Amino acid sequence: PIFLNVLEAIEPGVVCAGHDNNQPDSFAALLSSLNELGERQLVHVVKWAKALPGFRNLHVDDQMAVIQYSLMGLMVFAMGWRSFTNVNSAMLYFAPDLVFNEYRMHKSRMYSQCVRMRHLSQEFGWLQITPQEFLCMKALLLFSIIPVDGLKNQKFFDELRMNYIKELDRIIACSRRFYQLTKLLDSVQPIARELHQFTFDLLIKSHMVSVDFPEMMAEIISVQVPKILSGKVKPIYFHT
Amino acid sequence: DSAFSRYY
Ligand SMILES: C[C@](O)(CS(=O)(=O)c1ccc(F)cc1)C(=O)Nc1ccc(C#N)c(C(F)(F)F)c1
Repeated sequence: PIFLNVLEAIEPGVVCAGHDNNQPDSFAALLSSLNELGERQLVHVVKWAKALPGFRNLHVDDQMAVIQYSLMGLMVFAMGWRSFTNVNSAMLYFAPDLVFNEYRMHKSRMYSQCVRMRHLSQEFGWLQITPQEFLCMKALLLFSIIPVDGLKNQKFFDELRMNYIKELDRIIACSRRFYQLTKLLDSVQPIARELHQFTFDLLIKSHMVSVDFPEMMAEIISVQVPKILSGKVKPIYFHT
Repeated sequence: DSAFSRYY
């Protein structure tokens, strides 16, 4: 059970946005809390990562990129979880102090990606998604986005990824289920893409609509996010 | 160099 012993142990506890649920919902109110939460969650995604099984294999640059590349898609996924486990997919549980409704979904001008994300959370329930299945699916996602130029140490990565999936074969132990899980893992990317698009654009227009970006998130959005959007850095899909 | 590589 070791591999799960790990993931359970290292699983970061849910973090808050510090958002003001007394103040009215507005676009700028909402989107200065999701950039702060993103940075907060990222800080938990770094810790989490470093302690993963065999992740200190990799060239420190590949360690770093892969996180910046897979950061959005992960966050969604544990929101996929958090929304499902806490609110039964009626609402989005980005955090305890920033659970999203339809009004917020619209005020945030993120409505589409947001339906998509509830649908995900719905598919968490539809499909009997267990927590161990959740941890190794979430673990997997870290290794779900590469330069098609490949990595500096691409061989370690190829093999590392092979094992995290082997771990996901065993959590099921049959092939019927895999297809769906995979299929789901695959349903993360289009979203993380759409968001990445919105984020990007939002950064670009940030000075004009009164929305606050953390000195660090702007880097990732301006330097690493765009490699994804230009097609230099692709998702690894299971299907099609 | 970069802020994300610094923190790491
Ligand atoms: C709008 C944004 O703040 C952008 S960001 O957090 O700075 C960000 C910057 C770079 C990335 F690669 C991913 C996200 C964002 O997506 N925030 C955010 C915060 C928390 C959660 C959660 N949970 C999510 C989402 F993934 F669930 F949408 C999104």
